[PDB]
Amino acid sequence: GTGVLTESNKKFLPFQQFGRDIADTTDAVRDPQTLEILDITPCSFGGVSV
Amino acid sequence: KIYSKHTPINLGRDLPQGFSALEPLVDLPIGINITRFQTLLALHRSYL
Ligand SMILES: *[C@@H]1O[C@H](CO)[C@@H](O)[C@H](O)[C@H]1NC(C)=O
Repeated sequence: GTGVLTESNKKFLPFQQFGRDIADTTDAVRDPQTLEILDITPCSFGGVSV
Repeated sequence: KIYSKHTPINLGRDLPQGFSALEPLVDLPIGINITRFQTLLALHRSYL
């Protein structure tokens, strides 16, 4: 995926890995190597009007 | 798949009201046919 990985304040349960929003799209990930939760936010984008 | 939960129930009806969701405890890669089950109890020797 392409996104920004940030610190999270979401209290994940030990079994829980992925995280999802109301759109059932990946919003957080738990890394196997280091057991920490990285919030995933899509990178900034927008329409350009001239 | 085994799911479990421990809930402190205030003295009353054994099956209480309300919700207490069971968290996933273990997923075991067994691959066997299971149609029947039985509960195991512990019994103490009397020594009398
Ligand atoms: C390697 O990964 C395991 C789980 O994937 C983790 O428990 C362990 O801490 C990792 N090793 C190090 C040095 O972080």
